[PDB]
Amino acid sequence: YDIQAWKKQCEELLNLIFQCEDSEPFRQPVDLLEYPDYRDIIDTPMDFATVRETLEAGNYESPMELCKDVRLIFSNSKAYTPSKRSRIYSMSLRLSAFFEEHISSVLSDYKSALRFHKR
Ligand SMILES: CNc1ccccc1S(C)(=O)=O
Repeated sequence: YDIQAWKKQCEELLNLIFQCEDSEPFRQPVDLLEYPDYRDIIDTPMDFATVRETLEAGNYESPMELCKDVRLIFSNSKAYTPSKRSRIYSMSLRLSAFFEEHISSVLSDYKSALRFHKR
């Protein structure tokens, strides 16, 4: 019932994601010189360094907010891809499956801890 435990759990999951070769295209903001039309397609850029820095700054109040930003990395990739079999899109699908498999318990434990706090 530790209400604060999600933060270190999210730090550890971000570390695993940065160790994954599939996270390479998503570790830093998309290069606007290489993809000059990116901001025409994508309203809210997001990347894993921005997520990690937001967490370390103490600017997430809950793991749901961190989830929303990570899911935005994956939806931006889906929105930009010219095809459903593109290399970078396919890397984002595998990384998304890995992230969802691991964030499930972090979200459940946090929500359970908050319910216990208000019992
Ligand atoms: C070729 N680049 C690509 C393809 C599909 C999805 C995302 C990207 S991006 C601009 O985020 O690197």
